[PDB]
Amino acid sequence: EQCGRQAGGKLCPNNLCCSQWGWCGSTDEYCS
Ligand SMILES: CC(=O)N[C@@H]1[C@@H](O)[C@H](O[C@@H]2O[C@H](CO)[C@@H](O[C@@H]3O[C@H](CO)[C@@H](O)[C@H](O)[C@H]3NC(C)=O)[C@H](O)[C@H]2NC(C)=O)[C@@H](CO)O[C@H]1O
Repeated sequence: EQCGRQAGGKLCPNNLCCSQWGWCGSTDEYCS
């Protein structure tokens, strides 16, 4: 994926959250 464990620990741009599955968001599905 793009971020988190399923990307090997990358983070997200500007200010957004990173989903439990590993993608960027800033919404609950992507902060939880
Ligand atoms: C309950 C569960 O975990 N079921 C498994 C599936 O989740 C898994 O596929 C993954 O699904 C998620 C959710 O649809 C995918 O995330 C989304 O991926 C798109 C890719 O275009 C991304 O743009 C979205 O932002 C992102 N959403 C979120 C909330 O992060 C994820 O990429 C899938 N990963 C993979 C490697 O397939 C399937 C396998 O396909 O298995 C289920 O057991």
